[PDB]
Amino acid sequence: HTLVWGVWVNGVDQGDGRNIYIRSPPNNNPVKNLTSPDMTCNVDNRVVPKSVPVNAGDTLTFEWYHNTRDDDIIASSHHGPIAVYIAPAASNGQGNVWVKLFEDAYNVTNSTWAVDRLITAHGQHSVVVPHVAPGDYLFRAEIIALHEADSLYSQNPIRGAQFYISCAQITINSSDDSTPLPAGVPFPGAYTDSTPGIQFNIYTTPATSYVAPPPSVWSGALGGSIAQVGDASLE
Ligand SMILES: *[C@@H]1O[C@H](CO)[C@@H](O)[C@H](O)[C@H]1NC(C)=O
Ligand SMILES: [Cl-]
Ligand SMILES: [Cl-]
Ligand SMILES: [Cl-]
Ligand SMILES: [Cl-]
Ligand SMILES: [Cl-]
Ligand SMILES: [Cl-]
Ligand SMILES: [Cl-]
Ligand SMILES: [Cu+2]
Repeated sequence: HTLVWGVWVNGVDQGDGRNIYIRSPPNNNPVKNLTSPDMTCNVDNRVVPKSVPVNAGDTLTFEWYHNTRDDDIIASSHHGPIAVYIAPAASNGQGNVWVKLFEDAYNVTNSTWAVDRLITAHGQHSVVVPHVAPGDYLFRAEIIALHEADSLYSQNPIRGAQFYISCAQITINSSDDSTPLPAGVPFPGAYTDSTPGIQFNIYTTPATSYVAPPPSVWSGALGGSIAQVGDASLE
């Protein structure tokens, strides 16, 4: 159970984004139904009044939280991967539009899942804004918690992989559009019951064997990481 509080750009807090520039759902409950429209931008997908201005090469940092800002972030039981996608705002997330900018699942040398590291990072994980066409975008951050993903939701609706999905309205101002945005995938649609990484048993299978759901990260993606960039408590 987790939600996005807001974002930072180049290490500078853009302020509380909830229902402002984040298309916030009313609570931190997971989405589980892979075929639901809720998979796109969670259960209250609508245009919110602000969109965060950025330029290509900027560092865009999502900040997540559990109940209050900079708390325990997400329950440590929720081991799983983290991905970030982008689509043009004109789509409203419909169609084959989502392009993957970041993937992190399991890190063998630290023996930590992405979620484990997110907690350590005070909820913060980042992407570098790519050289796409200037305009309005949705950046869709997705945490998948696997602690009940030995079952499929389609078969047993009280279990299944849990998706914490958040869409930020982002305006890209300065960019040379030298890596124009390619073909992406649909949500809902990309993840099905057979997709690698959707059904997995974290209690018996080694994490080193885990493969995250495709698609793979776009070659045009400029970077990213799970790591605290800013100290919320200083505000
Ligand atoms: C999953 O979502 C689909 C698409 O909206 C819907 O038809 C189906 O009833 C949902 N499953 C459950 C258990 O609600
Ligand atoms: Cl509810
Ligand atoms: Cl659901
Ligand atoms: Cl605005
Ligand atoms: Cl708070
Ligand atoms: Cl960190
Ligand atoms: Cl540029
Ligand atoms: Cl980064
Ligand atoms: Cu939860």
